[PDB]
Amino acid sequence: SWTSFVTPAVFEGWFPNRNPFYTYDGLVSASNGYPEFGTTGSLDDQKRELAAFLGNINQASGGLQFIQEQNPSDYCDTSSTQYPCAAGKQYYGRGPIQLSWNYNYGEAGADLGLDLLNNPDLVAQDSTVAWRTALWFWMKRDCHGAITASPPSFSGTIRIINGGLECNQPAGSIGNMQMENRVTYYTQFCQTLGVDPGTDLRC
Ligand SMILES: CC(=O)N[C@@H]1[C@@H](O)[C@H](O[C@@H]2O[C@H](CO)[C@@H](O[C@@H]3O[C@H](CO)[C@@H](O[C@@H]4O[C@H](CO)[C@@H](O)[C@H](O)[C@H]4NC(C)=O)[C@H](O)[C@H]3NC(C)=O)[C@H](O)[C@H]2NC(C)=O)[C@@H](CO)O[C@H]1O
Repeated sequence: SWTSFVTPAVFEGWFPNRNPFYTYDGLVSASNGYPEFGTTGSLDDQKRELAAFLGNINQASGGLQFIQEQNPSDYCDTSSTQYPCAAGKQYYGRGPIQLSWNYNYGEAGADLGLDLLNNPDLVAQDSTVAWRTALWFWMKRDCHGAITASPPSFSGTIRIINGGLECNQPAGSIGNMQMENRVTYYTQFCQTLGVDPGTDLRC
């Protein structure tokens, strides 16, 4: 199990100022529904996966300090018709991965058997839902495949999560700085775990 190397102590050291909504036990329990997460490839692939998932989360959530996007749009994309927006509801970032947009809440809701499309606030109000959405995105959108491949691709995870805004950005621009922070956190977490992060890092 990945919990053999990401212990409670490792997690707490990485996220010492987390909002109490987010717990190690919550992550562990939710991860049980994604048995391939953190158990795919070599031990070093498992370590890179955890570092990549949690490094991206560190960026998105501000060290797990935030549940909701700070100072958010309602993130209703009316061109995206498969998952209809609910009147008055807002699809701004929520949970560890800052799940955003009707299309993501809708697809996650369908896959998870949860009322996320009509009640997106569940992601900020139920920590089991919050962790499940982060793992859902990681697995369904195939950040998992990017990082656990030989060779690993951390850059691929950034592209999938927020590539339009963070990849292919001028050096030093806000999106580029966000991207570089993800890389910094990933590499720091890899250092904790004693694993080489690989070379395919930035986008
Ligand atoms: C310089 C620096 O690093 N500053 C930090 C702040 O960036 C940070 O605030 C958080 O910032 C991130 C951007 O890095 C922001 O991320 C939002 O994340 C969601 C989820 O990934 C994105 O949604 C994606 O949208 C695309 C389409 O554009 C979809 O294709 C994709 O499916 C979506 N992904 C998911 C998982 O749903 C948003 O696009 C993205 N927003 C922007 C503007 O880039 C977070 O919401 C910010 N977090 C908070 C809590 O507000 C801040 C955190 O405290 O810390 C600074 O240091």
